[PDB]
Amino acid sequence: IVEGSDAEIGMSPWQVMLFRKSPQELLCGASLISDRWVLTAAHCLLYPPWDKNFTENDLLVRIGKHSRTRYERNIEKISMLEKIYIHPRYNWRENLDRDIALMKLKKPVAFSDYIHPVCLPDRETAASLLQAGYKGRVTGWGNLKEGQPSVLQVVNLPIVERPVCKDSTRIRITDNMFCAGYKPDEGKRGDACEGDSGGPFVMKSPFNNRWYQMGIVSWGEGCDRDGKYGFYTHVFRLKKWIQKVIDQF
Amino acid sequence: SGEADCGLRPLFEKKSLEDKTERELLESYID
Amino acid sequence: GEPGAPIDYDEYIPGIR
Ligand SMILES: *[C@@H]1O[C@H](CO)[C@@H](O)[C@H](O)[C@H]1NC(C)=O
Repeated sequence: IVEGSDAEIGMSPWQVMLFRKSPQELLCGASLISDRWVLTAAHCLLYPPWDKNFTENDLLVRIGKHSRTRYERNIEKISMLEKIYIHPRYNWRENLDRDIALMKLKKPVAFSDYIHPVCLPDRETAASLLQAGYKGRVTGWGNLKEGQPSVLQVVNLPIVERPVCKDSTRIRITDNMFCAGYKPDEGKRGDACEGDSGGPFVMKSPFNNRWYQMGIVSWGEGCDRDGKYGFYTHVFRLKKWIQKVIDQF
Repeated sequence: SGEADCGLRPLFEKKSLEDKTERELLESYID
Repeated sequence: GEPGAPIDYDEYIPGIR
């Protein structure tokens, strides 16, 4: 997270850290949507241009963590993966269209003060909140500039009108993405950055006081560049795939 | 299919406490 | 005021991240 601040304890209890088992290394962010299922970006697992192809036995997730290197026993839980699922029309060649993946845990995790799932949006919630100028919250342990933090970072960012998003990049934007961040004339700054991929973009519904995951940190050009914006997987548009995956398996 | 208790943080919403920046979200939705 | 992306269901070096 660039230009963010330290998270409060239990502020983002759906945060998941994705680690490679051996050698141990922080790979990505992720989010908890049930006691067995974790949502993340497809490019965290499969990205052929970098010879990246992680399968279930290469990975672990850490849930309930607040420090980044410390092993917080009794406060965090480490879970193995039973299976991963990459969107079958995920497009790594051109633009990361449908940058989404599900991971099923080998055992269900017990919820606690530090572990609790985030909601997925329904149609009324998405239409109400996914508007230009409305702010969401991004969290991660990624780099602060294009150093690394000691505690999970958090930053609030406004959704940007889609015509401005398109004009900002040469990549062809699909309907499965939106972009967020401050415009050059707005004074405030902030962005996701390398290592924040796969983490959630969340918004709090004024209608029922619940936090909803609207996006997945997908890609951007640099971090926090004037006139450039971070792009996010449009979770609502892909919600039927998520339900299809969870319902069959 | 969505779990009934999702999106309500034990240490905040469940205790009727707000975090240091969530008002900034709500203000962007209203103002 | 404007949607940041369509509210409907999916039918069917890219960045430095
Ligand atoms: C990923 O690696 C596995 C090895 O477990 C292999 O069977 C599979 O074909 C690979 N997938 C690719 C390269 O898309």
